[PDB]
Amino acid sequence: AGKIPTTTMGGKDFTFKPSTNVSVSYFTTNGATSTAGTVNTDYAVNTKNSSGNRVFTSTNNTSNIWYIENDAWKGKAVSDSDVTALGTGDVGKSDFSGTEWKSQ
Amino acid sequence: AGKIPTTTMGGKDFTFKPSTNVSVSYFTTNGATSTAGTVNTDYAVNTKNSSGNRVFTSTNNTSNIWYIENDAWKGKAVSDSDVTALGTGDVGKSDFSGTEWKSQ
Amino acid sequence: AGKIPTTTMGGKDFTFKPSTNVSVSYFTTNGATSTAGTVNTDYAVNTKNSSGNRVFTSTNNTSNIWYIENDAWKGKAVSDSDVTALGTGDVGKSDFSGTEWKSQ
Amino acid sequence: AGKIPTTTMGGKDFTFKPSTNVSVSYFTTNGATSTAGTVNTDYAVNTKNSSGNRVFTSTNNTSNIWYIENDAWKGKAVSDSDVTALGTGDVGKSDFSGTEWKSQ
Amino acid sequence: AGKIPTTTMGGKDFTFKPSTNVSVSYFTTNGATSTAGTVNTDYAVNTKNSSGNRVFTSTNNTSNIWYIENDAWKGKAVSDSDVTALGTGDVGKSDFSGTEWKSQ
Amino acid sequence: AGKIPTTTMGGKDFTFKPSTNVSVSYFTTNGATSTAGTVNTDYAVNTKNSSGNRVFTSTNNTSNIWYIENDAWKGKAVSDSDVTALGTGDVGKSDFSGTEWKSQ
Amino acid sequence: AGKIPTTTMGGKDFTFKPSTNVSVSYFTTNGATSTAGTVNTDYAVNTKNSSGNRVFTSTNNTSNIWYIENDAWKGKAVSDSDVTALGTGDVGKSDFSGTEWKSQ
Amino acid sequence: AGKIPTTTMGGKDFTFKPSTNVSVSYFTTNGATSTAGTVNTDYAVNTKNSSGNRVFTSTNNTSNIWYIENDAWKGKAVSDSDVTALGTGDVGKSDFSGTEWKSQ
Amino acid sequence: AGKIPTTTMGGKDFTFKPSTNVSVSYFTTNGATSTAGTVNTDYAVNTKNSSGNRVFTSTNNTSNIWYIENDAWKGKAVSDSDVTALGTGDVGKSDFSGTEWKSQ
Amino acid sequence: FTLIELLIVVAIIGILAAIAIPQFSAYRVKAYNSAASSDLRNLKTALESAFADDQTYPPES
Amino acid sequence: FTLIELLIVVAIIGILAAIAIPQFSAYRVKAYNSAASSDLRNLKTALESAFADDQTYPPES
Amino acid sequence: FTLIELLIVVAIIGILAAIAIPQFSAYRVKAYNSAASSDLRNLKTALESAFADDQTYPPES
Repeated sequence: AGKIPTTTMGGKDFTFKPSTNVSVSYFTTNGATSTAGTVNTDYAVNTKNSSGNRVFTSTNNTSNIWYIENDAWKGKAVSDSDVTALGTGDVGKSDFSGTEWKSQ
Repeated sequence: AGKIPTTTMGGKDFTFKPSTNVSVSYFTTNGATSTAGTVNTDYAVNTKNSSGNRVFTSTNNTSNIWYIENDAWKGKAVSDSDVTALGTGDVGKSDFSGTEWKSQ
Repeated sequence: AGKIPTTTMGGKDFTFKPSTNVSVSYFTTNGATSTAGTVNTDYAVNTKNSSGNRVFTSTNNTSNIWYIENDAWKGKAVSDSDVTALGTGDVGKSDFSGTEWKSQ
Repeated sequence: AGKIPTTTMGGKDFTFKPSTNVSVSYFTTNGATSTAGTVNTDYAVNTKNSSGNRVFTSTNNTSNIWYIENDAWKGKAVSDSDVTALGTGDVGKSDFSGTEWKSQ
Repeated sequence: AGKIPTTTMGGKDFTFKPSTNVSVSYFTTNGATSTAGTVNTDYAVNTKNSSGNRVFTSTNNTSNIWYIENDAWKGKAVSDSDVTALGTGDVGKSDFSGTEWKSQ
Repeated sequence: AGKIPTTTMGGKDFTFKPSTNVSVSYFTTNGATSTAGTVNTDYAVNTKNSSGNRVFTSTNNTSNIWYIENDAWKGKAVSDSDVTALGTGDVGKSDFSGTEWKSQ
Repeated sequence: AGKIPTTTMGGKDFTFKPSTNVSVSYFTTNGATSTAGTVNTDYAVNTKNSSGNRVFTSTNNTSNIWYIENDAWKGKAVSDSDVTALGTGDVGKSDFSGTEWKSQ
Repeated sequence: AGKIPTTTMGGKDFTFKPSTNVSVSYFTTNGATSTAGTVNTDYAVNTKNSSGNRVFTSTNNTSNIWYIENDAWKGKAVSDSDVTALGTGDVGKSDFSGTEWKSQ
Repeated sequence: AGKIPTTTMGGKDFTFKPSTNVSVSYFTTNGATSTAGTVNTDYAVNTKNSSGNRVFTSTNNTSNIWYIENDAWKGKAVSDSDVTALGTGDVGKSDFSGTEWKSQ
Repeated sequence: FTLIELLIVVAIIGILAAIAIPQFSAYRVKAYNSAASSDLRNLKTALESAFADDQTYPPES
Repeated sequence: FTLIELLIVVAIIGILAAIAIPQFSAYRVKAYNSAASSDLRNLKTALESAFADDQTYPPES
Repeated sequence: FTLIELLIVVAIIGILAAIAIPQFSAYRVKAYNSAASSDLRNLKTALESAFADDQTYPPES
């Protein structure tokens, strides 16, 4: 669960590979379940360079790319718990109150 | 008054958020008045990056995006008076005489 | 003569303005003559970006948009003679023999 | 035989030209025979973009546009045999069993 | 029971097939009973795109096409109970009080 | 008074409902008076889409549908005074001098 | 065969020249054959600085730039056999098992 | 004529000043003529350190920086004739035969 | 006022410390005022080794590093008045007339 | 990638952001109009059907 | 090229990677809806054609 | 400038030269397809217009 999709539900390869040293984590409504009759209406997805102090994230029904920029973690991947990523659930999050920010 | 609409008159969310550092100002015939029986036939809308030397604008009954490009203001938002924005009124402006220009 | 129409014969504004840097030339059976009793059954119309190596054209009784793509002219507008535009006359041109082409 | 009609039996031009890079093949009961006394009650017609992985087809007594979408052929036109087009005959085909599909 | 008719009582094929991804449900006075001596004086019929937030419906003795537009269901077909369709019975419904609406 | 009839004098329902967003106004010799012994020999009737720049009208003893097409009103219904509708009286108007027109 | 293209099939110059001291080798489906009717759907291309210990390569249907970094060869060009380049054939290689790598 | 541009045709300052002891010479299609309606499609530009044995040059439609490296001149600037610079004309020079070189 | 910045307005440490024996003086539009809402568009900055006969300086909108090289002062720092430094104000100085020089 | 590459993109994004979006106002008001004239020409058949039942046009409302 | 050049690129790549990508969900659901209402208004003509052949609407299924 | 400065640039040029360029092949074949299906749905209106003139679909070629 929780990793970049290798294939879309129509059986076609997802035609995108990540950069040399970037961790990615991806979450959707119905997990890994390629049951040929489901519809994931949403996604929540995040990336960090293993060596970067920023984790970047977006969801289905949002404009912008939202970051956190905690100088603390610098050698982690988004699989680690202490990164404050957007896990399974909270997948739409059309709004953000006080946690992450990209606006002014 | 005068800011990007958060909701359309049918009660649905306006489904658009601006870029990381762009000021926006928006004007229409009947202001903020969500009276569930009015019809705004028109809009006038403008944007500038806080750090940019250009303010861009459009109105309902015009093609093109019209700019001014005054090198003077570089750290202003379109809320400021000294930006020569298209305020409330002059909301259609299907024609432009000698102030702003995008044509040749 | 020969420019984009600003108004249709019913007195209404032509509701279309060209892009920032595109030249347009337009020709019809009865020229500019807004005599309130004529019928232009046809048009021939062409466009080029001032900085583009392509002039594009269409006429009333044709599908497709027909180009020429001469690398020679790159800083001309369709007002210039050396562009091989579709002038007044030859306004229908439902067929093309060996001059311009968009088909395979 | 087998190509888009240039003229209808009443002697009038067929008033339709295909897109820039699309192959078309068309079949009817009585072929090319413009004998001024026949009646083609039916047609079967198909299109593919030369560069597309889809061939699309319809017949006289069917709703929908039926495709195949074989990723194999990508640089063919519908003149080629290995496209599984609807040739002469099978011109009505009001029903489809297991070959092509547009329904759910 | 409850699906689009494939044949009318005179034995002729119903000559209409639905769009690529639309669910349809159809109800009449005497069900599926092709007894060659009955008369269905009425019908009630509804459609929804599987992926749409609207179900549309009409009956025999009504003008207009009446919708509901519940944003909740988005991946259902009109076979599902939680769509508020017009089932068997209530087949004329020449009037509507407070449930569905297309008027102003 | 002045609205589309819901029932004819023989007690039967008027079997016609207007379109989704169209205003209608209807006038006859003896108003709403369903006295079971009167005869309305005439009617005058008009329609406009709430959002349209045209009001259309007809009367009993006229062919054609007569319009006005004033671009001014665009968000009115025919109940409004400033629409120049055919009110009570002038119900036949077999002829028109200089106000409304559908002829050449 | 096997070198950087000097011209594309539309007869236009390939508008790119390599760096001062870099070897390049390029392979495609139909070789050098400029037959004005073929379609190379793919390429495989590699580069090395004559003095570098790295050969870099990419193909049509892959993201990333894949290297090998063998310290052994340091004065070779990619024309040499003992460089483990991506020759003619294996031109897509959308996946890599255990030979070259750019991922983590 | 023939020196580094101090201003571009849009009236803005050229925002670049040369190094402490480097001569520069620059040539374009229409010379110094800031006529507010011309288009220089090309440039040819060269530099030498007053004390260096190398003159370096580039043109509009070329990759690489091309040198000559004549040990003879060591105290000249590119204004001098005996430097074999790229003067007015020969401004594109997309190709080089046997005079200057940066390739292998 | 007037010394090397220890912190940038985003609260991050300026990550640069001067050499063992060099005096530095730095000036900007809005002084020391870290008000979390201002924008210094410019700087003027100068350095001298305490024991050197040269003071070196640069500003925001200039290439080159401009010196004076007065043999007189040899044991001063740029805090001293008799060094002819670029103080507060004259902070852009995109041009220099006759005071300091690095060009030929 | 290179600063010059990031100078063509901004030179194209500026182009593809102004392509003369047309006024789609007249092309929609015509549909609203032709709904109302259709609706009237239909309404007339109901009136002149109802007359040939009752010898009278309907009462208003 | 120079470290400062590689500091503007990363300062622009960050800009051009966040340009407020809009929610293209409502603008597609409207198309799916207007396929179904079109399809129904067409289906009605088949029903009320078939009635005027047989004096009955069709049997279901 | 300094050898260490020329060691970060080469450490960044290597980064900004591999940013996972995506496969822009499926996103273009969809356009070529939707030209042909549009073209067919248009071609059908010409055929079924010409029938309602002549009581026949056109002869081929």
